[PDB]
Amino acid sequence: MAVQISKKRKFVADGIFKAELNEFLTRELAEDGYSGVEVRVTPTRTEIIILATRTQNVLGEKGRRIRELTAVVQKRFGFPEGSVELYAEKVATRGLCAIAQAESLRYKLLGGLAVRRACYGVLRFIMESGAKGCEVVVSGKLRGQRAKSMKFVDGLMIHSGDPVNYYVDTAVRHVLLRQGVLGIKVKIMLPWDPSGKIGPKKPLPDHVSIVEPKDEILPTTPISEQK
Amino acid sequence: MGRVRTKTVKKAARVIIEKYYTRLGNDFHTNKRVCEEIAIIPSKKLRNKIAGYVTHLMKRIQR
RNA sequence: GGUCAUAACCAUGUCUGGACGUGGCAAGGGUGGUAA
RNA sequence: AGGAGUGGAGCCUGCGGCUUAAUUUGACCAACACGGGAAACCUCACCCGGCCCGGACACGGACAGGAUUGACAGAUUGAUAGCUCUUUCUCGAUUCUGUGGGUGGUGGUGCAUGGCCGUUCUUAGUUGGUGGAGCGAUUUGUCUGGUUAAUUCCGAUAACGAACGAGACUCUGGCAUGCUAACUAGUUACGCGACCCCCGAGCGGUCGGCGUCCCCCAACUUCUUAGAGGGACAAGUGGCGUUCAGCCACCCGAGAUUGAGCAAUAACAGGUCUGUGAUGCCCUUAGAUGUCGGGGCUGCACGCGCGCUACACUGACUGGCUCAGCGUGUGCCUACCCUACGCCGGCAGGCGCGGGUAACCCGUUGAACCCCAUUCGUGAUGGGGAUCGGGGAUUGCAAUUAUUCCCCAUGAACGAGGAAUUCCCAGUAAGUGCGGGUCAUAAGCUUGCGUUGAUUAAGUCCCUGCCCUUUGUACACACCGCCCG
Repeated sequence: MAVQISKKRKFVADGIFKAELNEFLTRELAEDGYSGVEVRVTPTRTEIIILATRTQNVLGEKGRRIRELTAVVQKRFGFPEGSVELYAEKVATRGLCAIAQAESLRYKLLGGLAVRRACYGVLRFIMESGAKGCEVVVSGKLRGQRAKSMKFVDGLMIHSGDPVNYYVDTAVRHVLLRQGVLGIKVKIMLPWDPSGKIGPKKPLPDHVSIVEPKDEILPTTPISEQK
Repeated sequence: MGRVRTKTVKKAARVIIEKYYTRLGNDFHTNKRVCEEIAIIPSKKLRNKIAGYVTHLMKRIQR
């Protein structure tokens, strides 16, 4: 397959492009409620669906932002014109968007606020929006210069086995301050299981349960119903 | 051997024998296929255990 | 209604270490568009 | 209970000490073949010389016979660095000069921090709600007993109903002549024609055997491949148990347990500022901690750790026979791969051609120990191959302190290991080779893979250590404690 690479190297090269982009965007769209991307090559076109919570701030004035970003990508990876085309998308339900929830906590913190109240505000929101449970940690300095941790926890959580891959999403964010750095971690547990999306599989968190319909009666007595 | 049945098995086993009492044999294979049909079981291996205990209960309940 | 035995020796510690303070609940928004 | 070792010898490699212009640096069960750290240059933090600015931006100054850039030859110099000086053109406002301001740093601080990891801890532990008991710190729930590998269940009960970890789950291994379908996978069947030998019945014909080309619009999918399913439950039987939870033996058959991944609360002043354009503060910044040349990290009276090869005959040596599996490969970074085949050379190697983006080509990966027959003869022997002389090749810009490889010669310790101590229970230990990682050149390392393949146990708390209850305490910096003359 000249001049392209063999099949082993083919998937690796895709991953490198997927990864560079995913950190490139995050350093200039964080405040506009970045939440990821989802790329899809289609015949004679690349689609890069720039998932973000609030499409307002994404658009800018006369679609300016989307135009700047497309011209960059068109040069960096050296594609000729008419290939890359960005599109935006609004994600419904933000309480499952750990990445964006973490970056909301970031700007609330950088706004100048205490840690407990900020964490509480983020907590109830993601719980209210619909979640099994949720957790926030903030480890680093505050009120001294020995480090500490403050854990704020509600609901259910899992930590072991393969279900961890389905039922939680996890984000990590560094946030700066004038004196030292603080580490944020957010872990949120997704609510869907049998009915809805359908997506998540049946196994329950850490006690796998059976759901059993009811009915068992008779009324029989001798009769023939001739048709 | 080792291994004592977990609480998830003994809890749900009781429910399943109670409400479908007249739908159980005293054979493993029949009681297996029944549990698959009258209820969701999230695994196959889990089913093969819960069936076997449902069977073991049904032996004593007739005494 | 019931039956089973013999214990050696074994001391001491350079050390300038621990994040805790006040009940806020609380975004609140939609020009483009098939029609028009 | 045993098996094989380590500790002894030689070598490799890391660490301490010592030396030195410098021998850079982190780390002391939970450091020490560790920093994937096998350093020629490069790396590079170190040492010794030389060059460069890539000091943004701001304000003021300079200034078109001019701000400014570079250089021939000679001297100087490791240097052909216009580096410096002699000599005198070129460039044209980009700069330069002064100040302000920064910028860079493998500089320091892991006791300012994030992130990640190790360990306590691989054992079964952990918490809140409501209610109860106490002036309260707290306690009950989280338990006398049985049972389990398990805070696993049964049961009992001032608690009741829950959560996390445990299992469940995921991956992997052992079981399908059932299903799905195969010129980048095979088989069978002939058709064969061709080769071959009577090789077998027979005669040499014919029939059959041995493989290859030939094979098909042949037949098939047992073998190879990968998807959906099925299968295993203490299910059955007999004992034993409160007859509960379970346990033991046995039938059936592949025995419910093949091995990993993932892994809680709380904690450590554990490791890492030398992965980070993660990061605080401090430091330095043109005579630079940011680049070139040449040297060092390999320097040796000692000490210690991980390993490798040996001390022979259950062997070595020389011929002959015969079996695998996981992978990997140029078209990528700035430039490079895996190699068949032909030829030349004892060998290392050279040279001419060809295939492979890969179930297609290398490669039916015709590997080692093993196996069979010669020779050696209990002898520091031909065991051992350290050390060392001379010569030939390959990589690179360069091989000196010998990069690696080959040829001939040289021929050391070592004769089974003191006091101590490590690891291991079934395709397991041990023997034995191969692939990957690092890689211009190179594994005694590490990570995976097959092949050959035992002994000994089916236990216990004796030692070492860990979990739970009861008890004692002048301990809480927690016995590595405290305290007396």
